[PDB]
Amino acid sequence: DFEEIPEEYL
Amino acid sequence: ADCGLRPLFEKKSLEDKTERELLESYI
Amino acid sequence: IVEGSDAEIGMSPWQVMLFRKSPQELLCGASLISDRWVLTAAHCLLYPPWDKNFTENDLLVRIGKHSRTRYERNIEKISMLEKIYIHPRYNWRENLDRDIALMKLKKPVAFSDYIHPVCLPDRETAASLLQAGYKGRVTGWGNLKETGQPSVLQVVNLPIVERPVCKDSTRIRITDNMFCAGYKPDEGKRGDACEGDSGGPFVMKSPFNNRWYQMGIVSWGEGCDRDGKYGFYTHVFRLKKWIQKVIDQ
Ligand SMILES: N=C(N)c1ccc(CNC(=O)[C@@H]2CCN2C(=O)[C@H](NCC(N)=O)C2CCCCC2)cc1
Ligand SMILES: *[C@@H]1O[C@H](CO)[C@@H](O[C@@H]2O[C@H](CO)[C@@H](O)[C@H](O)[C@H]2NC(C)=O)[C@H](O)[C@H]1NC(C)=O
Ligand code: NA
Ligand code: NA
Repeated sequence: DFEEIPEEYL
Repeated sequence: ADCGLRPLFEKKSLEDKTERELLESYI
Repeated sequence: IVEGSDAEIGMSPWQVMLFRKSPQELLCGASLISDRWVLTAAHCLLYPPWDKNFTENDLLVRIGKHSRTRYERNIEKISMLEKIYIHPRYNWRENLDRDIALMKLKKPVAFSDYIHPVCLPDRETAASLLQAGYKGRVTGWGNLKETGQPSVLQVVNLPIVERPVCKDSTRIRITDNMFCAGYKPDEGKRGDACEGDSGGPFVMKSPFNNRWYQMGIVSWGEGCDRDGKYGFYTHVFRLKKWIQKVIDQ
């Protein structure tokens, strides 16, 4: 249920 | 340093809704 | 947090979320102590009874958050860990004695309206504030109940409880490196930290200089918000010499 985080943070 | 002083509260002289409860407990 | 309230925006700018990369989930709370150092509970990173043994590369620190689940674009800052430091005498076998850990950030975090470090107490701030009846504040994205999850950061104010009362509430041996907080059944008011709140800060606002100090770290309890039971916290000032040593490097 956690929104995806920008790819830049691995 | 500027530790423990909140930009949206102490830095603006604004109080949050319950901090007075903490102060009132420091008898 | 059980029996708390939604935090106000920027109310706890030192609040840190410890986030597991895979699967994407809340690991623990934590706190920002400088632009490069994050403070948490050792059991958030190392807990052999539950096969917990996280390394630097397994997690991320999310700073400046309010919403538990959403990616707070232009508000939160996500950082990677350079190094984890667990207290060398952390007692995970028995009672979580010295439940404390430091995490060095790869890059310094930039301060903002939502991101700001909390103070660490000196001997006098500790002596003057750590008194039975004096209230502190606990924050976190943990369970709303013992047996669901909040949408936003939760807050609860809780009084420090007398050492004999803490000791008499449990079968677990209590040390000088811990203190307990919470209301008695007679007091009326309720509240407690719970699973997912671990590692988070127990803070107090100094009436002398109006700055917030981190006096405790959410450590353990037996259930959440049970009558006659109290939440236990790592006593930060008692372990400050270890903190200073690791930061001084
Ligand atoms: N009510 C609180 N204030 C509270 C309760 C739990 C937590 C989360 N912390 C943990 O789960 C850590 C790792 C082991 N542990 C526990 O709390 C154990 N209880 C586990 C439990 N579910 O009660 C606790 C049992 C007594 C001996 C020490 C360990 C944080 C705050
Ligand atoms: C937790 O995990 C670490 C690995 O991240 C274990 O550390 C290893 O320990 C052995 C001996 O016990 C050393 O020879 C290795 O070089 C270690 N590796 C690192 C990266 O430190 C550790 O033993 C695990 N369990 C506990 C209970 O701490
Ligand atoms: Na006892
Ligand atoms: Na209780």
